[PDB]
Amino acid sequence: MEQKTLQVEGMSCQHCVKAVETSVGELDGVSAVHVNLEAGKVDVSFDADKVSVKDIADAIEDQGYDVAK
Amino acid sequence: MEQKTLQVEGMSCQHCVKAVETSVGELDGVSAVHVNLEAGKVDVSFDADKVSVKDIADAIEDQGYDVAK
Amino acid sequence: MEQKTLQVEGMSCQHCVKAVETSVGELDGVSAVHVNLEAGKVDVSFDADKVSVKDIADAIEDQGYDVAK
Ligand SMILES: [Cu+]
Ligand SMILES: [Cu+]
Ligand SMILES: [Cu+]
Repeated sequence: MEQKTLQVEGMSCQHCVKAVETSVGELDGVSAVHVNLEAGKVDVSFDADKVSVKDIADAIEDQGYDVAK
Repeated sequence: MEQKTLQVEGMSCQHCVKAVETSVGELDGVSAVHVNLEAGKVDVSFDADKVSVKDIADAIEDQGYDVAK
Repeated sequence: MEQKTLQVEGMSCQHCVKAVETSVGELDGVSAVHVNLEAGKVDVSFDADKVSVKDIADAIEDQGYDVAK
């Protein structure tokens, strides 16, 4: 169970950020996630054996935002 | 039939504000509502016998914004 | 096949702009469109015989943004 601060560009709407939190949440592995709209940050916590950042990032880019690598 | 200027924080998108206007609109009581994205204001008008601010606020917070009390 | 820079006000969310690109895209005539969120611009390219700016604008205003005439 790790905790990471993904750097995210492009998030600007409090309503739409709700969907970020929701899709990264529906990922097995994901024990929690909280989107910090103003820091462009998606601090996440999870089971590193059950999901990867790659998916998580992938689930973040499918909303259309940019995950810094 | 009253007219109130709800103070709202978090609204930033012209497209998403459309949904605010729409859900507070579908509330029985609600004779009209207009969202002022730049003043963070949801001036509403309604039948005070047929719906409360509480719901209205509630319908605004379900979009994810913050109704000042 | 023309290429136009529609001036657009109101676009602010990278996620929601995705829907702009998508609906103007589903228009017969439309060979491409790219939304420039920061310039408030919707540079489009199309077959002038198969769709008009009017629709395109119309498809942009249905998202709730303002097409400068
Ligand atoms: Cu939004
Ligand atoms: Cu939006
Ligand atoms: Cu959005």
